[PDB]
Amino acid sequence: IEYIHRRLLGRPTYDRVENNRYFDIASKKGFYGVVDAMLNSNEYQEVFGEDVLPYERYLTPAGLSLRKGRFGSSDVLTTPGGITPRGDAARMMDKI
Amino acid sequence: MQDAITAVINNYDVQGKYLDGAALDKLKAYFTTGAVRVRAAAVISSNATTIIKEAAAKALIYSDLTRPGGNMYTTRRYAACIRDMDYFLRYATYAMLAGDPSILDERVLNGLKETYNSLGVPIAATVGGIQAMKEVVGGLVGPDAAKEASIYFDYLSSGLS
Amino acid sequence: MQDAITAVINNYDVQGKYLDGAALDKLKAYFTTGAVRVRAAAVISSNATTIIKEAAAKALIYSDLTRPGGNMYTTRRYAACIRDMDYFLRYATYAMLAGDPSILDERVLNGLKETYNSLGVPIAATVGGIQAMKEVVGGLVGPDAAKEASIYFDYLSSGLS
Amino acid sequence: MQDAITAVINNYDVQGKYLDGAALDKLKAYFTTGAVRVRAAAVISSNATTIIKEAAAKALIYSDLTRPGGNMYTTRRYAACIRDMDYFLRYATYAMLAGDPSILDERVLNGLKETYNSLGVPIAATVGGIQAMKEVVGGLVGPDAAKEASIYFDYLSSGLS
Amino acid sequence: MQDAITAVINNYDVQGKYLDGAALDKLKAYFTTGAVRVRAAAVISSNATTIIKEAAAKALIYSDLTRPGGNMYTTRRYAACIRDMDYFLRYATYAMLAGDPSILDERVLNGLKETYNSLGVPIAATVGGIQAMKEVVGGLVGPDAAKEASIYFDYLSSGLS
Amino acid sequence: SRYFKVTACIPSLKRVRTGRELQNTFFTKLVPYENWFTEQQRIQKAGGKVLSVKLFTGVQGANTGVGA
Amino acid sequence: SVLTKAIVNADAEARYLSPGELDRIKSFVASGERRLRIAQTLTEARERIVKQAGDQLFQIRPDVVSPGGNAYGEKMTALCLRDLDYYLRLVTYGIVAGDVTPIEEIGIIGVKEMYNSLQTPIPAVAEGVRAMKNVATSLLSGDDAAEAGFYFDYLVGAMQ
Amino acid sequence: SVLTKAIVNADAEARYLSPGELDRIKSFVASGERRLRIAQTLTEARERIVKQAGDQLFQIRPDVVSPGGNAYGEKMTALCLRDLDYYLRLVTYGIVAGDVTPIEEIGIIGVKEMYNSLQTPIPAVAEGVRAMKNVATSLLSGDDAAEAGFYFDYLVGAMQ
Amino acid sequence: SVLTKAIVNADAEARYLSPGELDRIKSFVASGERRLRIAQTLTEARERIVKQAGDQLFQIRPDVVSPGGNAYGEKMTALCLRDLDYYLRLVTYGIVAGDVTPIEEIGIIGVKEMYNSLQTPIPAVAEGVRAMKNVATSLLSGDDAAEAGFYFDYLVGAMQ
Amino acid sequence: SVLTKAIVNADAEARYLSPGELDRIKSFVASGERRLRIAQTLTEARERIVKQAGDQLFQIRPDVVSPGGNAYGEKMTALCLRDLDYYLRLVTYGIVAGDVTPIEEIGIIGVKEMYNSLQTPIPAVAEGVRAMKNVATSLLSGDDAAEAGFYFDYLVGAMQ
Amino acid sequence: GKSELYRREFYQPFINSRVLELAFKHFLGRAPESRAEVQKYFSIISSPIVRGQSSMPSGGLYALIDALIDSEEYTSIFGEDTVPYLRNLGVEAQPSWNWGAAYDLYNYAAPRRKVPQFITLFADYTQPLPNQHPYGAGNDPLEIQFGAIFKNSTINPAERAAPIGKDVKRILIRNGSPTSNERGNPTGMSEGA
Ligand SMILES: *C[C@@H](*)[C@H]1/C(=C/c2[nH]c(/C=C3N=C(/C=C4\NC(=O)C(CC)=C4C)C(C)=C\3CCC(=O)O)c(CCC(=O)O)c2C)NC(=O)[C@@H]1C
Ligand SMILES: *C[C@@H](*)[C@H]1/C(=C/c2[nH]c(/C=C3N=C(/C=C4\NC(=O)C(CC)=C4C)C(C)=C\3CCC(=O)O)c(CCC(=O)O)c2C)NC(=O)[C@@H]1C
Ligand SMILES: *C[C@@H](*)[C@H]1/C(=C/c2[nH]c(/C=C3N=C(/C=C4\NC(=O)C(CC)=C4C)C(C)=C\3CCC(=O)O)c(CCC(=O)O)c2C)NC(=O)[C@@H]1C
Ligand SMILES: *[C@H](C)[C@H]1/C(=C/c2[nH]c(/C=C3N=C(/C=C4\NC(=O)C(CC)=C4C)C(C)=C\3CCC(=O)O)c(CCC(=O)O)c2C)NC(=O)[C@@H]1C
Ligand SMILES: *[C@H](C)[C@H]1/C(=C/c2[nH]c(/C=C3N=C(/C=C4\NC(=O)C(CC)=C4C)C(C)=C\3CCC(=O)O)c(CCC(=O)O)c2C)NC(=O)[C@@H]1C
Ligand SMILES: *[C@H](C)[C@H]1/C(=C/c2[nH]c(/C=C3N=C(/C=C4\NC(=O)C(CC)=C4C)C(C)=C\3CCC(=O)O)c(CCC(=O)O)c2C)NC(=O)[C@@H]1C
Ligand SMILES: *[C@H](C)[C@H]1/C(=C/c2[nH]c(/C=C3N=C(/C=C4\NC(=O)C(CC)=C4C)C(C)=C\3CCC(=O)O)c(CCC(=O)O)c2C)NC(=O)[C@@H]1C
Ligand SMILES: *[C@H](C)[C@H]1/C(=C/c2[nH]c(/C=C3N=C(/C=C4\NC(=O)C(CC)=C4C)C(C)=C\3CCC(=O)O)c(CCC(=O)O)c2C)NC(=O)[C@@H]1C
Ligand SMILES: CCC1=C(C)/C(=C/C2=NC(=C\c3[nH]c(/C=C4\NC(=O)[C@H](C)[C@H]4CC)c(C)c3CCC(=O)O)/C(CCC(=O)O)=C2C)NC1=O
Repeated sequence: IEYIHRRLLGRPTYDRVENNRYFDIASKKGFYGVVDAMLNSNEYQEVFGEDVLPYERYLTPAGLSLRKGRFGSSDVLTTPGGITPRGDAARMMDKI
Repeated sequence: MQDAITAVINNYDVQGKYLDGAALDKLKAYFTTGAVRVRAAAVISSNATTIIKEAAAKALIYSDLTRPGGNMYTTRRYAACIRDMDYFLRYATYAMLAGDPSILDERVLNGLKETYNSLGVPIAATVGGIQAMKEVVGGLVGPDAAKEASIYFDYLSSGLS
Repeated sequence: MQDAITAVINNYDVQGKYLDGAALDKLKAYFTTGAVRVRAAAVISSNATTIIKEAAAKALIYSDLTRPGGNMYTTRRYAACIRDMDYFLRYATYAMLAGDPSILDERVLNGLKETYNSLGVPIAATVGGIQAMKEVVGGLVGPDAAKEASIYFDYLSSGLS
Repeated sequence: MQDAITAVINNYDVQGKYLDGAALDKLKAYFTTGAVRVRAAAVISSNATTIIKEAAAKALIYSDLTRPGGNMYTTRRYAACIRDMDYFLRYATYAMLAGDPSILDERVLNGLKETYNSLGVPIAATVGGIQAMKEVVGGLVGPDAAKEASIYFDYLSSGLS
Repeated sequence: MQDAITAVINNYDVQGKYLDGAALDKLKAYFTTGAVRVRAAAVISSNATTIIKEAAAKALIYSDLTRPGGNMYTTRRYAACIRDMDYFLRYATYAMLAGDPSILDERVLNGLKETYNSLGVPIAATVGGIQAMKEVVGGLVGPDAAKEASIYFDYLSSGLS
Repeated sequence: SRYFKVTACIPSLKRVRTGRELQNTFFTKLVPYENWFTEQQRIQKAGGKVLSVKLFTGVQGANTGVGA
Repeated sequence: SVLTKAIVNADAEARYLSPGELDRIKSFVASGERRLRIAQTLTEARERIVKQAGDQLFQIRPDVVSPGGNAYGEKMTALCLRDLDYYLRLVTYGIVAGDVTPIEEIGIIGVKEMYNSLQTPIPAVAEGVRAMKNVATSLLSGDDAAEAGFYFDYLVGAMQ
Repeated sequence: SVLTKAIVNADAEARYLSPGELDRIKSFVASGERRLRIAQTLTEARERIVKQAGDQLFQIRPDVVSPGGNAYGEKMTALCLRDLDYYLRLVTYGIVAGDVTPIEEIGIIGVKEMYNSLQTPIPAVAEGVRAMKNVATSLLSGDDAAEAGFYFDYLVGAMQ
Repeated sequence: SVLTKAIVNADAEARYLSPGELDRIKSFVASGERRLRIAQTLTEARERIVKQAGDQLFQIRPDVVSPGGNAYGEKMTALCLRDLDYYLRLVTYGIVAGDVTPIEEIGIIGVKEMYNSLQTPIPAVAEGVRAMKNVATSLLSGDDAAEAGFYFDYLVGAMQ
Repeated sequence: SVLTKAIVNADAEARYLSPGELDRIKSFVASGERRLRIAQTLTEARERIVKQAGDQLFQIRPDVVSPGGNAYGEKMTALCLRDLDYYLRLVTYGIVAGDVTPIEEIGIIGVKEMYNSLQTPIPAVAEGVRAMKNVATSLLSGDDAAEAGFYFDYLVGAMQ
Repeated sequence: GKSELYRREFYQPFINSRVLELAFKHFLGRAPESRAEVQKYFSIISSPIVRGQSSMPSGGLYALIDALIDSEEYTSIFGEDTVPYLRNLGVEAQPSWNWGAAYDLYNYAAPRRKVPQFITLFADYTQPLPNQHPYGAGNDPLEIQFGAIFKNSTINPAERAAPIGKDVKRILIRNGSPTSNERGNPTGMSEGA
């Protein structure tokens, strides 16, 4: 159910309520009950309409750290008002 | 999510008891402070944007955050950061109205730490912004709801840090 | 764990095959660069503390990580972070010497991601520190073993993220 | 484990501020309520065993828990009670001596539901037993010190259920 | 993803600097080799199926892989292995055209090692097949873009191994 | 297994779409019998008008042979 | 409660509570003492209400206490009476809360599946609830009777 | 850039690049020296452009630099000129990249929210960008002037 | 705190709080007002104490503020003064807690590793803490001066 | 204040406090809590209110900040903002006192002579007070906004 | 313990934080019971030299095994003659704050788990809910193009649970412009692309 949700709608599940609504349909109608219930949601019509193909909309941070994240973060956390000597040597070298 | 009244009802139902004197006193304890909470919530809703503006001015902008190399650099990241500030303010208002940080635990802090670590957001800077918003809100609301407002901002800050 | 020679040996023993010409080329290719690895390992072992200090100064400190609410706030957390950096440097040196990341998989990466997720450690900042250590080590050891050193630091970073 | 004194310091340390008026008010309130806690701790002690016996008679015994099939049907199941209890006393006497939930969440009420689910042990029954001791300790301790003991007992019962 | 031009633009945008002599030199260095990359991409696209055929013939088939007990046994697994080989070739072409391996990092290598470990796919055999396509592509494209195409195949092989 | 030949016109009032919504506003399409209810209710709640409906697949009074 | 329902809609729209919602909360907290009074009265008179509702349901349909009935026997009927007590407690909770979230989450969702599994007549349970409706409204003033009976009718509707 | 757009489209389609995409890549790589020359010209003339943009901006909308104005005071005008310099930098980035992707990621998405929070006249900033466009086009040949004016016009239109 | 050190000590033996521990907890709650007053007095004069202590430290050990010194430069000196302020804050925390439990976990465990990594003179930091102790004891009565100074000597001994 | 206006009025007849005056003194002491809270809320936001009121005033009456204007120049503008802060302080004093007696003696009697001597536009100052009223009522609930604005309208009427 | 046979078997294949949890079950007949205990024993293992008194044959496994064997608890229960034995439910008073974790360690499939469990559990007790599936953490598949991986929880147990409840709404990252997350912008899927 969780994998089919990502394929049919561009996001993983949000809530235990959202998971249970499809679970209690899968226990009564099976695979066709789950897929039909997913494709007949108000969210599908609101987002994808009737001409647009479904597309990936949201990512979990675990997945987002897989696509990016290799070689880490090069930005260095900057923080406001901190005391930092970074760049002073380069500025002095340019002034010289 | 759960509030004072629903919390009392649930913590009596799971033990299968009826509403006794202790739960009754708890519920009138919530009821007596109803007007102060709603007045503070109305004030916060009316002054939402000004609070975020002043908190950002005091804690975030005019620093290395908004310069290149800072996380708050670029219009996209600036808009996202002020959106996050609005998130924290609105959920603090909901928690103050309901008299319970359960909404903060369920819908704010769950996985927020790992999400911020994945995105590279400065958590210390976020906590500083939350405290600036708390100071401004305590200024606006007054002593009547200043403490009740401050406890949920402090809960958010302690959860994040 | 396994090095290049033992890796070839197991790769042939699983097939039940006497080691052939191709295995001979693989072994010769490792044997050709034996001395450079030893020299690089000696240099890294001699300059262990300086590499960690320079990498920390370049990538970690003077940030919000070291300010209150940061992850490496307090002396205990600072010591723990530099201890983790020393762990990474030592196991990178072992991987350079063995010519195989099997020791990195066995003794570093298995479960470290989940431990960091539970503890709230910023994995992105940790990988940035590892990359800074990689730059410093590549500077120290010279072109001869700089690439060979860099491949295992990249392995550690990719495994962590 | 934390008390009020340690809790305020820990909360004010992550944000790096000196102890201001609000912190000094919280610490002052605890210091002013520091004698009734000590007296009621000694009152809970000494009369501990009679408290447990009265609570057991009031809630546990005279029910299905003693008939064949119950989880207190024989002795040694009865003996695991008085034990099981004496905790929920002991602890929360610690709580109303270093007043903060903290200890009650870290030592007693943490995985207790899992252990009870794996061992049988009716949780509703063991929560009714807690409320019985709440009543008996409120009776024995006094008018004003009946509260905050009621607070910690209610926290224990609510957390368990 | 990023190409050389967007990589330089981002590297200067993070510093908030206008494009200077060094950045312009890097951009000119990319623009000089523009047509060679396009010709190599056209040649690879035209010879896509043949490249996979010789690579499989020289590296995979006629071995224990295609026999019973081999991972590449059965028509399903054979089609899967050739599809993966095609994916590697196509993304190598994309990376060669863009002059930057960020698309390889973001769209192929992410979790590929853990996926192959979970499925039992031999990473050593996959690396051998990738190198076989590297030799075939280097033969087809000629000296002009052989090394440029080869560096990205080496990137994929090192990322897997 | 029955279907429906449906012609409908859906006007989007408050969106104002910049590019080519003939194919989205007015359209005719085939829909299965088991989804015609949801499709009709989708059209109604958006202010659309259902111009025409045709059976196109089944028989009027089939007790059997109509299984999904 | 009304607080939870207002907060849920505000969170769904990503906006602070409207002035109308704040006025609704103010009115609800104003009506709190009346709601507590009705709940206290029903709690004090619950046992007689349960017994009379049971008698009314049984003489409306005596078949449930028949040999082929679900509630045949002393311990079989004690369970039905305990269930009626359960829904009376739930409607008291709903009265104090101000809207039907606790009743919905405790006693109507999945009730169809549970009663189908137990083979108990759901329409008979609904009539038994309506008997509790009559007995409870007999012990309250007119507007209090309307207030409690609105929740009772909610339970009656939610049953079927 | 154009390469990123073409490769993204091909990858999303799961296909090799079309010959039309290859032709546009060839055209982009051919025009590279001219684009670099235009970027060099703008970068070398960056300071005069910003100063003149400030002068015509303050002439056209004097209320902006006025006591109840967002940029009254010497440092508030310094920040306004700094923003103008930022947008000129992004325009040079867009010219070098051959499209509007860098401008969109760095300085357009969320600009409405940021400037609404800061309480600054977005139409005033648009007029400043147009003044920068005029000053820049007065320093270029006709083809290069049109090429830079396309990106300046997109910036003005997007700030709307 | 003393409450932490007393309650957990009587929890490792599975007994209630000892009658020997239904004492000095009592002395702590009795002296809580004095401890709070001393902590507030130190907090009010935090900037003067830090400034004068840094002055005395830089006179006593001028090598650190020399070109070959760890704290050479205006911002390196700012960091040194920030560390001194941190240790003053930890001392106030210890004073209010009544035990050196919080300052130990916050700023002592691992301090040797941190300062060795940063290449800072630990004896110089200890002398700075001593100067802070002298300046703080200059602002307090004799009993309170001894009470704060005892924690100051704890910090000096621990950084050793 | 109300107490001064009531006691001295029942002292000019040589009688005790009137039974009609052992009232609205009563409502004054009852509403003193709300008055103190409103005064504190205005006091916390004194700088923002003054800044925004000055901004609105300088837009609506730009002639004062022109070369021929009384408040032309950075320090003459600082003096105008200082006067606005003075009047906000007087308004808070009036709110706490419950009567405009203190504000009347402090900043209204002779204000015409003072501003005529200094050659300042009294209508401009009145408009500045109106802008301060708008900014203040933007930060308060309806009842408290009306209460503060009633004193603000007193200032506007008196400066006339 | 310090022999080569134990080093090759229970020190090579595992992480240091897992070697601590296995050594606790091997030389003490119980699991680690507190977060402070794990810090102490990990800081004992991790450093090249700790030394106690005088000599320095105290590196990793050797230092940890000495610290475990010389502990007050060991020489009070299994003192000097008794082979250590499992102090499970029958033998001693069982702690309840790590019941499920400890009874997984006591099983003979304990060495088959490489992901550390006790340091993760003691860290989870003092932090907010991790963001994962509302069910177990192995329920969310790998986010690749067409994988559907779903780690097995039998091939290599790394089971991780968390009390999620029913109203906990997950936090998802927006694959696009940040200001269209649909949680602070109710109409975000309809604005541009
Ligand atoms: C650059 C340092 C970053 C950082 C680190 C940090 N780590 C911890 C705690 C632990 N780190 C480990 C690590 C390992 N165990 C292993 O077996 C290996 C490989 C062999 C590693 C790398 C463990 C197990 C712990 C937990 C035990 C402990 O607390 O000592 C901490 C402390 C967190 C806390 O206070 O709870 C930190 C801060 N933090 C950063 O910000 C840096 C980027
Ligand atoms: C008016 C009574 C009708 C009736 C009832 C009946 N009930 C049972 C058994 C159970 N009923 C419940 C009910 C609830 N659990 C809940 O949590 C709630 C809401 C809070 C309800 C209403 C349950 C759990 C049981 C199981 C037994 C138990 O819990 O002890 C039975 C027994 C079934 C049997 O056939 O053995 C009956 C008969 N029967 C009638 O005829 C009445 C209309
Ligand atoms: C009197 C000043 C002495 C001195 C100090 C000095 N410190 C640094 C850098 C740092 N100091 C700290 C300190 C702490 N972090 C904590 O969590 C605590 C406990 C509360 C302390 C005390 C840290 C983290 C740093 C790193 C930088 C940062 O804060 O981000 C330096 C800078 C050295 C350098 O090479 O950069 C100095 C000089 N130096 C002296 O000579 C004095 C004795
Ligand atoms: C008594 C009112 C109820 C009851 C209880 C019962 N408990 C057990 C067994 C155990 N209870 C515990 C409890 C704890 N360990 C802790 O560390 C803490 C907090 C500090 C608690 C609360 C544990 C761990 C056990 C198992 C080991 C042991 O016995 O010490 C039993 C025995 C079950 C059996 O026979 O196996 C019982 C009966 N039973 C009732 O009927 C009451 C509702
Ligand atoms: C071929 C040279 C080798 C080989 C491969 C093999 N792979 C699978 C199955 C999968 N391969 C993938 C691959 C990818 N997903 C991605 O997102 C990317 C990059 C964009 C890649 C490369 C995945 C996800 C699967 C699993 C799903 C699927 O089967 O489609 C198999 C099939 C295994 C099986 O039958 O279960 C095989 C055989 N096998 C060899 O022997 C070669 C060394
Ligand atoms: C303007 C000169 C005249 C006019 C027009 C008018 N049109 C609509 C609504 C629509 N127009 C379209 C057009 C298209 N959809 C497509 O797919 C394309 C391809 C490019 C076109 C040309 C359609 C289908 C609609 C309906 C949906 C929508 O609104 O987008 C309206 C509004 C009608 C309404 O209120 O529903 C109007 C007013 N009106 C005049 O007076 C002019 C003569
Ligand atoms: C100038 C022509 C107009 C103007 C501008 C103005 N801007 C600010 C303050 C800021 N502007 C920015 C801008 C950006 N951040 C980014 O990342 C980008 C994309 C490259 C931009 C454009 C920011 C972040 C700020 C905040 C302060 C800071 O930079 O740290 C001000 C100051 C407003 C204030 O209240 O202080 C002004 C005046 N004002 C005008 O009237 C002109 C039309
Ligand atoms: C602002 C003061 C700080 C800051 C923040 C920042 N956040 C993001 C992106 C996101 N923030 C969230 C947050 C939440 N989603 C939720 O549901 C909740 C609970 C109410 C929160 C707190 C998320 C999910 C994202 C990513 C997805 C999205 O955009 O919706 C950014 C943008 C990062 C980027 O550029 O990709 C920023 C900048 N940055 C600072 O510097 C401040 C300290
Ligand atoms: C099979 C071994 C065994 C026994 C016998 C046992 C007994 C037992 N007797 C109990 C109580 C009780 N038992 C008695 C009385 C008596 N008890 C006697 O053996 C006498 C015949 C009689 C007195 C003459 C009373 C009065 C109580 C209530 C508790 C109380 O005395 O306060 C209880 C406490 C729970 C309850 O109230 O039922 C237990 C567990 N459990 C065991 O495992």
